[PDB]
Amino acid sequence: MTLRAAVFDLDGVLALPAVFGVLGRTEEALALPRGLLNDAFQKGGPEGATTRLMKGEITLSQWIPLMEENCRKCSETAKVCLPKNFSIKEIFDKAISARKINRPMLQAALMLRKKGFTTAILTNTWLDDRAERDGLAQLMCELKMHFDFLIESCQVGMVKPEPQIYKFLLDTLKASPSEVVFLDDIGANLKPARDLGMVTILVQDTDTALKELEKVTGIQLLNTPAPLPTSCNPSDMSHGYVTVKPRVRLHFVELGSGPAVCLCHGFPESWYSWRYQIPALAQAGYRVLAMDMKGYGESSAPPEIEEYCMEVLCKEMVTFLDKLGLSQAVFIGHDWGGMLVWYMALFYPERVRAVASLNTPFIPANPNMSPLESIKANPVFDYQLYFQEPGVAEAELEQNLSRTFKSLFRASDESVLSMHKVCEAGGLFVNSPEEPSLSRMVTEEEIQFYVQQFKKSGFRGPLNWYRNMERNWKWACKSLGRKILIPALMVTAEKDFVLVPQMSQHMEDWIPHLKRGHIEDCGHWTQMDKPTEVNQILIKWLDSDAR
Amino acid sequence: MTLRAAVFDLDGVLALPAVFGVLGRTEEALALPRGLLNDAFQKGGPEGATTRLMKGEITLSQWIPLMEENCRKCSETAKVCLPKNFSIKEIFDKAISARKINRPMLQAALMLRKKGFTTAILTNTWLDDRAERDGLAQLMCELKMHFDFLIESCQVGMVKPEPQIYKFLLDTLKASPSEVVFLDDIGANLKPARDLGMVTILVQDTDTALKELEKVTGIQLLNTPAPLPTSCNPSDMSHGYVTVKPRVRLHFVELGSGPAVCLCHGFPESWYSWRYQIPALAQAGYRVLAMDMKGYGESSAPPEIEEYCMEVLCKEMVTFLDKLGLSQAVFIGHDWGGMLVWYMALFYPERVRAVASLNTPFIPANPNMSPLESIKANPVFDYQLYFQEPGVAEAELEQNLSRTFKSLFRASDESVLSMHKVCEAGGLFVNSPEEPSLSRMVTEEEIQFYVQQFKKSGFRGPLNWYRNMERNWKWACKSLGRKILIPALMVTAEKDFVLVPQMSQHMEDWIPHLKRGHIEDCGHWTQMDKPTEVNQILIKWLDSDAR
Ligand SMILES: CCC(=O)N1CCC(NC(=O)Nc2ccc(OC(F)(F)F)cc2)CC1
Ligand SMILES: CCC(=O)N1CCC(NC(=O)Nc2ccc(OC(F)(F)F)cc2)CC1
Ligand SMILES: [Mg+2]
Ligand SMILES: [Mg+2]
Repeated sequence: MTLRAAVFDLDGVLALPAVFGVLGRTEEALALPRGLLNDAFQKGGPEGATTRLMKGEITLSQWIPLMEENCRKCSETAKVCLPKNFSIKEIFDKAISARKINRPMLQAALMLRKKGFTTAILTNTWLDDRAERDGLAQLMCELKMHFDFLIESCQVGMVKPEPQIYKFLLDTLKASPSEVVFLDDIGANLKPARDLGMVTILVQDTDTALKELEKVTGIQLLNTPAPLPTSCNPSDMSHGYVTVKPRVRLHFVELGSGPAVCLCHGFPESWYSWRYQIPALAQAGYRVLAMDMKGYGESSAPPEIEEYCMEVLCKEMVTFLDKLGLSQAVFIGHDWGGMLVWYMALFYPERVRAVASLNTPFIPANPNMSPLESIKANPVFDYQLYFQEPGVAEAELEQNLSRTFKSLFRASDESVLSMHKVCEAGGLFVNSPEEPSLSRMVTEEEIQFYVQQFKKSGFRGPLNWYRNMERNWKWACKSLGRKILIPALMVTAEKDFVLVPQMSQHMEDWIPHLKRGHIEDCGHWTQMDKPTEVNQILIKWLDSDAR
Repeated sequence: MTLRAAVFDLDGVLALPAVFGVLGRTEEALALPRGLLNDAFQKGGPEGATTRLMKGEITLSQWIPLMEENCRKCSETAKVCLPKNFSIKEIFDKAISARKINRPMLQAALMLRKKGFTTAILTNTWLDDRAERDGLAQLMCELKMHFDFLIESCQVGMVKPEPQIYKFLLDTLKASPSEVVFLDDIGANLKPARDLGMVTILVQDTDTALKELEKVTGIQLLNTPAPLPTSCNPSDMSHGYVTVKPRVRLHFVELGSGPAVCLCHGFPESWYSWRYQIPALAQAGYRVLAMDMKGYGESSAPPEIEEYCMEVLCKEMVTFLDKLGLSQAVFIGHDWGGMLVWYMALFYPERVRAVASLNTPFIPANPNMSPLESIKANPVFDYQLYFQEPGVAEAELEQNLSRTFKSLFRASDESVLSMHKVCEAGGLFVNSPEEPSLSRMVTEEEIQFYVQQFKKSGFRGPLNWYRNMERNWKWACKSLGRKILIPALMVTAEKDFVLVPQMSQHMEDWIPHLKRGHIEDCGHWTQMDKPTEVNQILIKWLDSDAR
């Protein structure tokens, strides 16, 4: 009163259904004396097998037989048989995976952390060495990244409801009994909290629990809006660096395990533009590698225009796989990244497990008509022309990097950048403000992140991507006999007024088994505009087509 | 005359059995008119489906039906039926995977490169988009890393035996017809080489081919000794960096895909100490992550002694997985790394898919007797005592880093470092030479690599590993109730006179399903002493126990 810390039980609070509640169904299922299992589990109390397990004295595999023993003699003093195929191991395997994250609680945890609460899990638990231990390990990873602390009984050598562990909790939280909330499904584990003077909640059904927590903290926790996906903190990410050419080195951030997925951002962005997708796809069972594309961030940024034609760009990505020892990867790209991704499927399909683009359609080059012509053809591409002259587009873009991104990164219903008559107007920003408002799509902090990156090498490199029209076209014409017959998803964005969804309308001709996806009310900056639906669409497709 | 370049055909030279020789067996198998298939394949010559495919005009999946068509009309003008279940796709899938690397040829390539030949593959081949394309992709990766150039018909848009492609070959090799050798299974593809004035070899059986090559180059290629495994070039590796604590960042090198395998080196080494294992395990189907352990290389090296007790070391590696999104990894370690690896299995088994140590046994702490005592107990551990006093062991080790490694890294039958009476002698090197000879185990270059790394942070950090005896013991005693019941391999080295194989003799008591492995004539520096047998033993065990 008032609080600034929130502590969560695992079994039956952050994870449901609890293992003790499978313990119980088992009895009913097999017509066992009510509580037989539980008798054998709690057996010996503080000096028995189960407690030793929770303190890390012995392992779960070690405990299994001691439990089965106790079940014998619990069922001896009760005078009853034991079923043909009785396995404490099978019962506990089922229970342990049956248990999933309790989403609303986790969200509640997130909320409170977001408003500056120190969050911690206090959980009686064991050193798991069963052959199927990896599942609980996954669970525990997913959770722990969202908390300041994961205090586990077997790691600390103390157990709930033993006071020592609470003194240790307070100790770890650098906070006082009256500044802390502790929720648990077990009254016994609450009484101690109380005696130090802690706010406590007996977590029965989750919704009432949240009601108490809501009240006593004064923050809306129930019924609050759909929260964004998890976003990366750059300094907590694995940063990878692969040189692919004497003086070109590509950097990327990597997270997760399973089939390699290579994310490729558009102009003028950064691996950070995939912050919402990195955790989600990792969590869905993949190994995300989010690029700094050539010209950006910590990836190299050589001046020469040719060093950014699609061909050299693509060979380089091949090399990238080569040097990481990856025979393939599923390639997902957006804006410029999309185009490349398609051209990877067209030229190196043996290396592409699957291809995917957000917004960017696949258009075949017109062998007759040039591309400078084809671009002047549609007025909404005028900005492309303005970018041709080395040095002009950079001067403007670099002059106030904050202004620039603040001006670029806006939701469909927010715009400040018309894209037509830019050459004539004489600037991308000729008639946009010096200090633009902050979009709904990005915290001030997220903008500053991009500003830092772009101080490294400016816009020369990025703008060169637009400066190989004639070359890319010539190269592209080599592929005019081919089709894309590998798994490909196309993902159009209703309100992207430059990569318009109609531009993809014939893509099936060259990509006949193409699968589509589409986002209402979503602008050009797909990833940060609609991160949830992007994750849903992509994860879905990955699972269906990348296995 | 004399040559300095060697060019290899793929199908039927670097890879056997050739696809054309499965083409043939098929005919016999199904009682087809001799050459029916081949007629339909070569059909249309330079203007037919097959050539278009080799030039990259169309894809393999695109070609499949045109081929089946030609087979129809080849078998129409021949007046014959076609089998119930006729599939050009099935025949070519079988053939394409049936084909493996022809080892002796590849070795021959390696040799010649090792003596300063420019090596290249010139191969008629296709853009592979079949659903089972990944296999050929793997093959092609394995090969290409060992060559200066992989010139592929469909990538270049030219084909063997068209002169253009040879002009392009010479062009790419920056060399002249008379400085080049070209081997092929097809006479037609040789005649052109000849006309420019190239040395050529009709590759029939591999051994005669090598005989001609041997002669005309003047280097022994047949019958030469067992060549070492592939070693890493550090600048061609993916370098990863993960901060795990405010001012500690761990670096590692990463290669391959599949189940994560985390390599952990000993004192005083580097991820480079696994150079022979990195490629091999990657090639065997794994994702190697070779560490710079805390205190070494590009990993951080904080001064405090406590920052290197096993516990903080282990939590850090847990964090390491956490931040890379890996729920588990198989941990393999050597020397000090081994010990840690065991203590990871003991404390965090949910995170260890499997454990493995080279030389380092698992010994449980003696709860009664201290560890400083236990160490003075055996004379061959005297060096450990000498390392206790901060600053003394460093001064010696850092004074001439070349001398130091040159003195440390020696095969069993080479030694210059006795390890007993070091305190009394007053130095590790008190009676070893200023300029030691180069071991058989390491090129001058490989030594300099270590010297560079150790200029970063000296030996303070590394020596601290030896300086937490009392702490590690106290921690270790918490685990005295446990056993290791997860897959564990122990790998003893006959002639390691400090981590002696007998020291492991009771390990089965605490690790009951423990699997062993053993290396004759192999010293302390296992990895570089016996890299082949190490790869064989570890890959074997990984495949049996890490799946
Ligand atoms: C067929 C069209 C195609 O594949 N293209 C590749 C990707 C496409 N991308 C862009 O132009 N992106 C973009 C356009 C404008 C923009 O804002 C600003 F920079 F202000 F012009 C930011 C990004 C350029 C054309
Ligand atoms: C139970 C023994 C054990 O687990 N230990 C962990 C690993 C072991 N390692 C070493 O002492 N390695 C080693 C010893 C000596 C050495 O050469 C030199 F540094 F000169 F002394 C280089 C390396 C130290 C003791
Ligand atoms: Mg609970
Ligand atoms: Mg051939």
